[PDB]
Amino acid sequence: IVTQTMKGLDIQKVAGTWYSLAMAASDISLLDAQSAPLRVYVEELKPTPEGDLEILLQKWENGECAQKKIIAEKTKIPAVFKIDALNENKVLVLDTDYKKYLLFCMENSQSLACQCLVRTPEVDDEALEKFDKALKALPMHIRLSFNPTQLEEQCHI
Amino acid sequence: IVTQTMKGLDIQKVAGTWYSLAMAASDISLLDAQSAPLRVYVEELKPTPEGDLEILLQKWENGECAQKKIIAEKTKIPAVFKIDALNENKVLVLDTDYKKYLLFCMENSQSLACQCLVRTPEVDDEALEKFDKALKALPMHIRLSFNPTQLEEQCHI
Ligand SMILES: CCCCCCCCCCCCOS(=O)(=O)O
Ligand SMILES: CCCCCCCCCCCCOS(=O)(=O)O
Repeated sequence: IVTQTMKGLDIQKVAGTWYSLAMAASDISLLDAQSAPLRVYVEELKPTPEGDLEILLQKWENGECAQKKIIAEKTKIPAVFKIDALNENKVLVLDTDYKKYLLFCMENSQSLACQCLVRTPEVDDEALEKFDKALKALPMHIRLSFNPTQLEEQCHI
Repeated sequence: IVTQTMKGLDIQKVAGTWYSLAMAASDISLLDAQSAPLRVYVEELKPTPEGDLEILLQKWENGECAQKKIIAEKTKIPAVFKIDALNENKVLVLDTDYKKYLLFCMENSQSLACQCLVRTPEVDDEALEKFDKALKALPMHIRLSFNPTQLEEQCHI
């Protein structure tokens, strides 16, 4: 569904701390519940030398904030990764400047969620504008955004 | 907080069937849960001859879809009503053309939710555009929108 990918992505340069400033999804149920399936809070990106992407995130599960470690494997397209789990869901990097923001989407094989990641716990209106522009023609039906207090809390409490 | 109100509103002309096509709120928790406090689905508006506004709506409460009947009392401002309940929360009519869409907000005394109401169970992109433009500088952190199937179901299941 997503036909915006970043050209010339250097995955080594997305390494490090990120904050999930905003998220949106195609179906309300994907982000609705506190333990909704795609309601995940990115902590850190850890590219491997081989160009795979290790992802640390938090997820509300079974009544508490849980730590998760995800491996997204590289594909022939630099901006597209495949998560090794049941149905191989794709991670697509739409746009980044490495030092401030990164926009990405995840999709199955039809559900879709996207996020605006930022480097610091601040509301970046410019990054949010790029996020909303990118989402403009994607079929989203839920959108969440977080304040600086929430961004410094586990699972954005 | 809301400083957009409709000039020349004729409340008699908003009477009848409406659909809650989209909703947004200042705090995620106001719309997050299925039984969230401001997650309400408008059914019908029934102005009184005296210019008060009877509101029929559905709300998820105690595990099921419940019917509610609300009276919003008129004030000296044609576009502003006061709901007779605990803390007198204000209903503000931002914009309408009567025959297609109506944009309104509800606020306490600081929480805020707004909706885009439409006359028919169809996605009205133009009405949604006006909704988003109106919300642009309001401090919203959650937004939901519904599809035509959902609009024809109780509590938008
Ligand atoms: C540039 C990449 C940005 C991060 C990609 C995030 C992928 C998250 C997938 C979580 C799936 C659900 O997570 S799970 O732990 O519950 O299974
Ligand atoms: C032009 C006016 C548009 C409709 C106004 C809707 C006001 C809804 C307030 C519900 C409060 C919560 O509802 S309650 O039944 O749980 O108490």
